[PDB]
Amino acid sequence: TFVDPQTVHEFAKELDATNISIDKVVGAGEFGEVCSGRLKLPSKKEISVAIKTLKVGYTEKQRRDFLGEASIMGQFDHPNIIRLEGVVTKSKPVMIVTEYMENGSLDSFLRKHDAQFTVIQLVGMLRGIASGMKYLSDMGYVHRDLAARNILINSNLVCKVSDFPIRWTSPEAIAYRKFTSASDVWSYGIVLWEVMSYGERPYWEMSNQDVIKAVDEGYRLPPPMDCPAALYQLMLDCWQKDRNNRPKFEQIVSILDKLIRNPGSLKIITSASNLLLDQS
Repeated sequence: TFVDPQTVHEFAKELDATNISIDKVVGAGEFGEVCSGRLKLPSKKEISVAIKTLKVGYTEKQRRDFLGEASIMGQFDHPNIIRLEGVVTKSKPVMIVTEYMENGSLDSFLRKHDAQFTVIQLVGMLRGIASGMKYLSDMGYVHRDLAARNILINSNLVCKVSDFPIRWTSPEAIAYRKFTSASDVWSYGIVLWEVMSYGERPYWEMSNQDVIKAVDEGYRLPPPMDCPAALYQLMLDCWQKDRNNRPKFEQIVSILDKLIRNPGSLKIITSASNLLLDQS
């Protein structure tokens, strides 16, 4: 079980800054700089890491919000959830040190590689995301921000949930803030569409009020080009109006595992921009 958060040290290792080196500055983040480098582990193994710093002259609120990420992330230990290596708090600048992901955010990665992956490669990405979400939901953590931009992808194309948004949010969560693991399943359906669309923006740049109204009226994102029927159906299932009729994450993982085991199933393409009205 996830526990809602002073204890950053309850779930985060305090790292010795001697063991951290910076190789590359990526740019600015919400609370300070973002960079990458190397971490020397207690066993003397050396790994690549992502590093974020808290800006000089931070407010106490900024410090709390910054470190709050680690207090959440550190509760999880799963191959499809970004790993927290630790924090530095006993010297400044304060740091959060996480798993290095060579290929960055999934949406931008896919946009650089439009139509260049096999369907089985895409399904493997999606299965990893679903597995991470099955663990988060098993822990009782509702992410609320599940989107391809918040998924990171490593050198071997393994996708991992990060970031601990009307277009990604379920209708009931928009309507009255009803956030549950089933609203995360809705978001997963949007991620599925993003992946099969190679990082197209969900609902493009439709007015937010129109995204809200169209979805409420039963309109859904259309099938991505050459989308397997099984995967478009899975999107529609994730986008059921009744949250109780959406699949659970365990079911999503099983569905994708079956498609991986029977790749011929992916050859059935949906029959075959604008939204489609979906009555069931």
